[PDB]
Amino acid sequence: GYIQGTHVKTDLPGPFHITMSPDGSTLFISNQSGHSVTFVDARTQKVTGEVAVRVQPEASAVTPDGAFLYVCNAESDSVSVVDIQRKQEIKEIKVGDWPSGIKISPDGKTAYVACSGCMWNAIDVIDTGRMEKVRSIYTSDYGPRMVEISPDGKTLVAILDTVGSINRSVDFIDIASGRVVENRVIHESSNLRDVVYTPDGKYIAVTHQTPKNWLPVCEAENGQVFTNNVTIIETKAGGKVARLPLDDLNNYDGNPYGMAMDPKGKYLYIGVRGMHRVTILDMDKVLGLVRSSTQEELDYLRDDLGLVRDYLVARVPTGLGPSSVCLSPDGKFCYAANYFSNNVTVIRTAVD
Amino acid sequence: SDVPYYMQILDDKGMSVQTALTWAYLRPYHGRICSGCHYGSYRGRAFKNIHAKALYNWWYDDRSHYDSPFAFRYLKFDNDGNYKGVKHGEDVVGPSGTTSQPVEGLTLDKQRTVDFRRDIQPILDAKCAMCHDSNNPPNLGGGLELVSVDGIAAYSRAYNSLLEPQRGKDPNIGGKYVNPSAAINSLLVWRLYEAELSANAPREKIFPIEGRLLHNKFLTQDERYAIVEWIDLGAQWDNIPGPDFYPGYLV
Ligand code: HEC
Ligand code: HEC
Ligand SMILES: [Ca+2]
Ligand SMILES: [Ca+2]
Ligand SMILES: [Cl-]
Ligand SMILES: [Mg+2]
Repeated sequence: GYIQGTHVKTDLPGPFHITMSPDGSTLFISNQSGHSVTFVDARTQKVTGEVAVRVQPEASAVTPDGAFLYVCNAESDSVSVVDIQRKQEIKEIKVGDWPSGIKISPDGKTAYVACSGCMWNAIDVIDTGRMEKVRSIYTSDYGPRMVEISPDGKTLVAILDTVGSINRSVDFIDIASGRVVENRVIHESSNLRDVVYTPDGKYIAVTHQTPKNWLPVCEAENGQVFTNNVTIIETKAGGKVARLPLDDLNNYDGNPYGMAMDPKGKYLYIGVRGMHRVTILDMDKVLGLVRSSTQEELDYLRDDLGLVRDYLVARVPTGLGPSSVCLSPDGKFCYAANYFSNNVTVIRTAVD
Repeated sequence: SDVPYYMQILDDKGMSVQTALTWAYLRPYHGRICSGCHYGSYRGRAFKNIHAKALYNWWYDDRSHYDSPFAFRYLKFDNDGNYKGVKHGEDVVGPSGTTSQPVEGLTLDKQRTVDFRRDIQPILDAKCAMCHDSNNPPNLGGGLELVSVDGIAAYSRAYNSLLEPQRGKDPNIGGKYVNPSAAINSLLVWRLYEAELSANAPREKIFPIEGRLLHNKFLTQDERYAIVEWIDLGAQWDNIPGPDFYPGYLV
């Protein structure tokens, strides 16, 4: 396999992503440098097979029944359909540039694919019966990184990570309508790597960074150049956009990427790729902070470098480059995919 | 007498403007004078010459030890909620004729206090908790069920909410909604009376310009002033000394 963006060959799989079957018996790891997907049994923690897909898979989504795995092949500009029981790819559907993420509708009748190409704005829809790409939903700006579907399945959020932009936004889509209802801007943001929904569907979490671009590059202290943040957006009309710090004064979480939401909405799990660790936060303290604060107070609290300690549950040691995380349906275990270490860290959560 | 006590001067709404924080005690039959309220007559200053109306309410009868009135149990307010006067309680009393005034408040058994579980919390459940849940701070719901905080379950949700600290404010002064031993400085009381009561503002944004709801008519005078008394007393939870039947810490 090839290292991404290069013609240099490597024997290492380089896991870029991870997910789990809705019955929680199987983990599917997308190997970016392996051009395949690794199957792992949850109970035995054993590799049960490796299924070949197209070039550079960065993402995968499982059907509600768990008979199929839709893998995003980024370099191939395509999406592979994998038979989970047969351990074989049965089709390749062609999509827009660089799918970086994919998710299946609650009814399992539709798959949504975010095309992350820098000049590309698209979310391609795919019927599961036809196993084919129906149409494309054009976003408000370029580079959707990932999508997410609400628990009621009538709405689709898409993080737009837009190159050359200080203000990067999130699009709200009406699934039945298939068009953009609203666009909400996260001010002073860059590198949006994920978006998740709360189980009640009243909030979304988005991991990103806050650059200070208008300032001289002088020191590294007090986040003069970059700070690392998680933003909670209230899904109601006119809802708050709350940018919250992930960093201590002398301790920062470099490049937050993947997110896993507790099934009951108790905790938030964040893969920290630069600092090689999983940051676990208390979501009732976070949401409690959001509900009890105005927009002004939250905007002031974004730069509070002692604030995290209020809602911070833990920071757990991981392998190198934990780009993605996922949870078991009972929420008692969190898995983190490590690219450089070529492995998966298994974490016992606070849930008992 | 022979018991620790202190005093609070009150305005026409019945709230403490200034609290004397210390422990004073009277020996039997003794009586004690002071020029003013921490004026310095008992510290660094000479007594100011003052001809006071109270001097003639003290002892005017030769067949009595003292003709001064005993501390009244309750208050009377007008329709506006302003101070009408003082009101006798049930504790009224061998006994001999050695004083002119009715004998009130000498029974330690019957001495009244305000307990959050017995008094305030039911008022909160009845008139408040309906519109105040997790989604509308402060959170007054949940009843008397104890809330575990840092591995310790002591008080309920409403108490934890109301006693919550505020950023940039000395907790010795007060929290978000409550200033202990000043009700007049408490945002909660500010809202319950829908007015600016004191010269110390609890915070910068007090009354919302959008979606505001008038809270002054939600409670009767007795309930509201029960809250006032509770806060002026120091806003305790368990005001009944020793273990009792009311909800609280148990292991
Ligand atoms: C529904 C009719 C309500 C009842 C019953 C109670 N409250 Fe309320 N409260 C309600 C709303 C819609 C709001 C929004 C802000 C506003 O000023 O209208 C509030 C707010 C408060 C506040 C202020 C909170 C803050 O500014 O941080 C307090 C202190 C408060 N409410 C207390 C309170 C009490 C003591 C109640 C029982 C008498 C009560 N509320 C009932 C709606 C409703
Ligand atoms: C208004 C309330 C009063 C009145 C009616 C009296 N005092 Fe005094 N007192 C008062 C304050 C604000 C304080 C200080 C509180 C604090 O520091 O937090 C005090 C203090 C005392 C003390 C302690 C020693 C001192 O601070 O000087 C004593 C003793 C004391 N007060 C006695 C006292 C006497 C004899 C009074 C005459 C009835 C009296 N107090 C009334 C305020 C107030
Ligand atoms: Ca491409
Ligand atoms: Ca007690
Ligand atoms: Cl004095
Ligand atoms: Mg330096």
